Amino acid sequence: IVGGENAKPGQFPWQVLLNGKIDAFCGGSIINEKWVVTAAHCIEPGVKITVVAGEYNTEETEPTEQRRNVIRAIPHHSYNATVNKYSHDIALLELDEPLTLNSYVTPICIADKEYTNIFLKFGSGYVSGWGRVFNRGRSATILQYLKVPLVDRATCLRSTKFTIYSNMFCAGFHEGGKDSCQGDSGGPHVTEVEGTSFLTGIISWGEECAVKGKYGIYTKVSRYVNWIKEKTKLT
Amino acid sequence: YNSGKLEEFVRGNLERECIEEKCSFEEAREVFENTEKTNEFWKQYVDGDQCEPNPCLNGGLCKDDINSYECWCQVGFEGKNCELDATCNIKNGRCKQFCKTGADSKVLCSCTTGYRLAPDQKSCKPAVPFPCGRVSVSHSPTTLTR
Repeated sequence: IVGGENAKPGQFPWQVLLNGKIDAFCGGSIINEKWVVTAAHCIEPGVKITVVAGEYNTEETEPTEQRRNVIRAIPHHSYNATVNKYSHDIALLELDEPLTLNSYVTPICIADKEYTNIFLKFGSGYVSGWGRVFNRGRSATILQYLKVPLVDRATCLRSTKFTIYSNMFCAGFHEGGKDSCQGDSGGPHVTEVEGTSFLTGIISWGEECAVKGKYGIYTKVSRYVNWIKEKTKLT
Repeated sequence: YNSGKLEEFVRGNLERECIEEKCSFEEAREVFENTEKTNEFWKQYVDGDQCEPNPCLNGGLCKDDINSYECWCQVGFEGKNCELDATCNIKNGRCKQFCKTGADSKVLCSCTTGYRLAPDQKSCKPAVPFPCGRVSVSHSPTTLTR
């Protein structure tokens, strides 16, 4: 996260670190004890992924850490056959052994279709993730967070040459300075409405990072929230 | 009453002084101590309880004051006198989480998986030691990040 700030341990009970080929290549968000969520573009064919719940400082072994192994990775049906690789850029990771829910391992709330959009347009949201602190300068050793203002279509559409699909939305500071960068994808974009915090879009992509005229573009969770609902059912 | 023989010199007992005959506010105050609690012991006692013949209908709870009075309406009713019905668009329908109209015209609240609807029919209380979306370190045990 470029231009953000360091998060306090325990401040993000759903923020998950995704280790795989090379590690810390993506983040994720706990939907519930068994299944986490992340962006489809993190699923590299043939690699084994380990979710690192409860992680904080990468240089040290936090006693809260709870690793798991992905046994199934279900990207959204209509993800990318060979077209815009960030459309339904979302996927569900099914951990083998359930995590131990606690102060440091708590799921995020999934609102229905309506309310998710409602909480999105409230204006601001938190984006947390372990990644590049400088636009291609170094990765996040200690979990970082930033508050990013939802950026309207009219402006988004103009800043990018890329067809900003319905499936997504823009968000970021108008001037160059703060934004999510490489090594953040799949992370969360949450909007807290009076204490309780909900998911409003998975953190997907962006042309470079921290440069004016550009905004980070995220996945409109509102679109697949229901898919998530049916996909993670326990009973 | 303050009329016997050295009855100030005794600790006030408002059982005694106040609603025998009728007490003063000071008599009532030194005996109450917390004087929030005196202000309202108060507005009920006399000046014609503006809450006269309960204005707020639809089960509304009228709460009188010195001068004015207001109304607590529980659920499904809006307006200073709970006359108007709560519709899901004016102030979230009074529900703390999700509300939808249905089967008629009045609201109906709900909560996300993990929480349950409180007895007021508008609030959400957990139903799992670890409900979705709550920063746990700050809360535990019963604190807040100041």
